[PDB]
Amino acid sequence: MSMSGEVAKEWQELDDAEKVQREPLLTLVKEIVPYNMAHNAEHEACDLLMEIEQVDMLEKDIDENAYAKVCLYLTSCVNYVPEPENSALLRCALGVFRKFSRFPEALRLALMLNDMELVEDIFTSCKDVVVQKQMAFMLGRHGVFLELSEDVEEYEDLTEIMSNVQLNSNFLALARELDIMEPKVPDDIYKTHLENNRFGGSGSQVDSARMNLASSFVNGFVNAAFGQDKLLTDDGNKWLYKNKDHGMLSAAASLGMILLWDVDGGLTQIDKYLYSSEDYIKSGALLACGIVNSGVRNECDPALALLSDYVLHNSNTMRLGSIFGLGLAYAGSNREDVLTLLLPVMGDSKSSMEVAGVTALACGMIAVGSCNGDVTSTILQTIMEKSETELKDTYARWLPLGLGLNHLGKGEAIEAILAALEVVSEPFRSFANTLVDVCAYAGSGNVLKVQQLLHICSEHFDSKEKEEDKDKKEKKDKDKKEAPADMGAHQGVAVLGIALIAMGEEIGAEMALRTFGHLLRYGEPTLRRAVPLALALISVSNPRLNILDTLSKFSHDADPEVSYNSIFAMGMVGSGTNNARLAAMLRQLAQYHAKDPNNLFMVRLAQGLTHLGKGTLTLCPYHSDRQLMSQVAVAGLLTVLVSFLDVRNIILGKSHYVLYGLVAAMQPRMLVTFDEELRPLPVSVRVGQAVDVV
Amino acid sequence: EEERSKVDDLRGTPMSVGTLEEIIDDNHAIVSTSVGSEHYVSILSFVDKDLLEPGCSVLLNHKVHAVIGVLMDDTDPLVTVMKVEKAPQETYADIGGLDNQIQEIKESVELPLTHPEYYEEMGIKPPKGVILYGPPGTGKTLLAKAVANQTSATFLRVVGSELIQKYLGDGPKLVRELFRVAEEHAPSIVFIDEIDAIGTKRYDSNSGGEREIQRTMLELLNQLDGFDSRGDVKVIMATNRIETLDPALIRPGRIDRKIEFPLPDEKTKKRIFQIHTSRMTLADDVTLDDLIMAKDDLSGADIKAICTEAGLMALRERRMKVTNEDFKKSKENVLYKKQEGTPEGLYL
Repeated sequence: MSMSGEVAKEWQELDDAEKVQREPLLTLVKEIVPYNMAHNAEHEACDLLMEIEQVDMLEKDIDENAYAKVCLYLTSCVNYVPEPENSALLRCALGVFRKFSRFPEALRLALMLNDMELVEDIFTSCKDVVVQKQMAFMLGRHGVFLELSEDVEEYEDLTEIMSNVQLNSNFLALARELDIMEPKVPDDIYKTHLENNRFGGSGSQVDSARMNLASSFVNGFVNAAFGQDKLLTDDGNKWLYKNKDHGMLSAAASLGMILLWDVDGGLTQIDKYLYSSEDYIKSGALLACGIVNSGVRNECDPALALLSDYVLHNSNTMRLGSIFGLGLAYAGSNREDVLTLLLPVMGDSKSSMEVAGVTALACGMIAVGSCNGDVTSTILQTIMEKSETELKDTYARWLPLGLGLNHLGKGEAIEAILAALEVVSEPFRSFANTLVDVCAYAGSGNVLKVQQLLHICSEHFDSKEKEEDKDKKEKKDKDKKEAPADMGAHQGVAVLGIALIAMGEEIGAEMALRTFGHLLRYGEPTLRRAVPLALALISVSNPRLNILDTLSKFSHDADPEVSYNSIFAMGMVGSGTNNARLAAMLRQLAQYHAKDPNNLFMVRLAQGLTHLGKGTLTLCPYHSDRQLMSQVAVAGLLTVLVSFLDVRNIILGKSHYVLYGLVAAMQPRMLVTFDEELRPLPVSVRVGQAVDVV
Repeated sequence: EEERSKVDDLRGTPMSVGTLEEIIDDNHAIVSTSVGSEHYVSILSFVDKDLLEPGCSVLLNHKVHAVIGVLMDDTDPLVTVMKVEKAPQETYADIGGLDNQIQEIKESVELPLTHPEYYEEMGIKPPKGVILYGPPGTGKTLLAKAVANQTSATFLRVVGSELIQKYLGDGPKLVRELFRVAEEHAPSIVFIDEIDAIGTKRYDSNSGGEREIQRTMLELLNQLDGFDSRGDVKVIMATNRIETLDPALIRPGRIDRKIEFPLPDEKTKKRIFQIHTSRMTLADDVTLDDLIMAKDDLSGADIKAICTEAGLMALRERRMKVTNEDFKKSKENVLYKKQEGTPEGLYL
């Protein structure tokens, strides 16, 4: 029309086509071009607001995309009867894709405020009600794929349209960086469960069909995999040759090659330090001396025979780390020892953990992939023989570590037989017992387990165990964002808030510093004692700046509890990387006059923060640790705990053979560390040796 | 408990706060309210008298001009200038083409702080920092190399400082009173950029003066000497000429090195313009070839806004969208030339 080319700037040229529509359709674009093409004229981009409607209903494309770059608004709502809307749109969906990538082979567009903003503004009404399958699948643009999805459970989003490996590499990469902000990640094949053949088949076919360049992520996956469930399901999903892949599987040659590789990059001193302690015979502590020979040798029988022969004296709990070394020696590769490992169980009525409960833990913890499947049914049958003498308390802590670890989705349920002894009703001992008892049975994930177990256990309710019982539901769902919704209660027991933020959020970035810092300032007193406990998880990103800074003020406090939770918060997550601040802090710590093990728990645990499974040959010298343990042991004088500290720094120091690192780069979580480490907070007598197993 | 409720009425309510004069070994404390007052207070506890030091503010109860307890307030106008903060979102990787030049300054400042293991085992240890400068207008572009140091621990951005020329403090201790308060919060970095003390030809305006102002600038000269320079408190200076510092100042430090920012060439122009347009998406119709080719020896900032002056006039035509009408008007700015000029003029 002639009004569009008028020199007058008076509004408006928009919406004018709605009043008279079919009549202007008799004309063509031939009248529109002289106004927009000629410069120094009024209404240059203003005429495009009327033109966008003319080219939209005519199905012409790349013309509407160019004329709508100025609008950015009327593109959303434009002429409403949905029948012309959804018709021309599906024609525009197939007509814009054919106008792009026609070179062929990119160059890529060229996110942007032109192409991406236009397809997103219309995508609103698309994702609202009608049709389906917008240009995100047709165009294949990975930038619009971030805006393609809508809020939904991601468990059903694991599937995707199959394509060539070329575009699949960019699709999996840009989706991974999208899923790091999202609860579920493409790496969830570890946790999930699932357990269907899908992840096993799709995991083995990513390297298909090449069997040569596939050495990575396959041969390197099976040797770094501690559980047999990974090497089991993948065995049926591994199609190379026939049936003879069992050699590299089963963790026989797998664990055997990496152990010799650790001796290569090793090794640990054997004859010098240990036989010097043999001249000192058995220490009066009867605490950390058992786990010494466990990881070291491995495999040698003579040092194993001296262990088993000495622990027949039955004295106290000393048998703990030693009998754990009986199985661990032969089981370093395979199978092993699982036959004679369970013999002392029924051969020693326990009547407690320190007598016959040690060897009962051996087959469970040293299993590491068994099942197999005899060990599962054997452990469940072995615990049915000893019930009233176990009973509900002391040994019920370690037993779940032998099932949920290897198989989280195991069909065998050990909870029903272990919950019949709950009638003891003792609120005190059940705290540290029922904490990981119901938690470490299985990873759950069905959401039906928390509902069942709560109805049968509570009944009523325990008024105490229900605290940790709800923490199992929080630990059940992994980083599913439901935990911030479960903290609205905030009971006076306060054990819920600390366990909720740590485990409830697992992500690359911290993001929890707003919630973690809020609960300590708003919380009641004595809650700040248990606040640092969350530093063992979210601090795996940057352990340097965040850990030692905040823990510098809490480490110098005279209170034993907050000083015990300070060095522990650093703990293992702070021992992954060395530093000069951790070494310089060691001074004045051993010179303190404070009594109780908390004084030496600070210093001696930080002595192992210089490295984990590194040295000594190759690399860092052991003479530095020998001079530090000798000079500090001349005080008090005994105080038998001075013989506990010199053997403590060599537990992880002289064992080596395992580089962790993290464990692990695959982002799992060790259930033996988080279990035991919560017990030393109300330390009494034997809760210290339970942590000594690690 | 009842402690806070019982002792709240002893000091107040309308109490006054003075300044501690001196400390006597007899436990008598002499407090001076403004102005010209004394007193004797005997208190054997709550001190904390060592952290105080004289010349500090302490409480005075109404009855009778006595201190209930000492607190650490303010402290001084100089400590406030450190915040805030900086630590921006920019990183050393956001600039390019200086990677060969920046690896010397980046590794020197990263030798302390992070990676201390090889720093402490050495036990020599060049914590001297560097000195920055360059043409035509750069030397704050070398501060963009410190934007990664700004994100590292605590940073202080300083141009001409404050107390140097304007009004003097007491001795070099101003930087050293910053060092003792930093030692709890350490590490830290104190930048120095574009010193205007000797940069101005005619000071504003006529003062006390053409002679003595050089002697109060000489106070700055001895303040940086310095007595006694030990740790860091990193010192990185940026200014035209280094010759203002006497050779006696170089003996305590800093003797490490000084770097110059050369004129970025066509490879550096395109790289600096690329990273700025990397995170924030650019336009495809604008080619980077004709921009870097038409210019010779220009910074990364100058190549930026010559495309802005095209987008400047672009909105007068009322286009938010990318339009080819600006492509010629941007190519016209390439034909406009004028990007660089400098004498010359001669035929050599």
